[PDB]
Amino acid sequence: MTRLDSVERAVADIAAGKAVIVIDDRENEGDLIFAAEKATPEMVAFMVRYTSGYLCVPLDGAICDRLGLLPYTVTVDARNGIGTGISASDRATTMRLLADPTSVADDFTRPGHVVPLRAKDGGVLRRPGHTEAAVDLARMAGLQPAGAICEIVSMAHTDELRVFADEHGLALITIADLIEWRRKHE
Repeated sequence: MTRLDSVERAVADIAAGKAVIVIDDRENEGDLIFAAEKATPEMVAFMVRYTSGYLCVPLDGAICDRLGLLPYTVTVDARNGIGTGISASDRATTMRLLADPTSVADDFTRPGHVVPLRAKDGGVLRRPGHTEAAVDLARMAGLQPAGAICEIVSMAHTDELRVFADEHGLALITIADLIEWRRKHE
């Protein structure tokens, strides 16, 4: 039985501009998660090092509506003030722009190097996904409702995640504990 951090500690990490690891038990894997507005070259570089592939930016529905994605096919880069879009610093800039409450589709170009995702209203109480968890944590940290997530390159699995989390000072939580915390403190 591997130690899980409290939701309160994960929220505090998010608020301080740090990352956390979130496990679900849908699929049963770990995503690295930070708040999109907190993206830096250093944190994106860190995420790039351990991503299985894509870096995604979960966004609240209102943000998606504003940007024009209603209801991976869609990738974006910031239109201005970047290189080709793939550097850690370019991706960080793209991430921050997606969290900026005045960004519009015009501020971005497609295709690009960051994947926006639409979180279900209600967050993990509605759909217990990593996408919703990332938005929930940012919102709980008092930040714009916009996260940055990747699946970490792949019990023994939850064990290795605990060591990895500790080596980098990250909180490790489950979506179940997040659902439970939200039910109680909301």
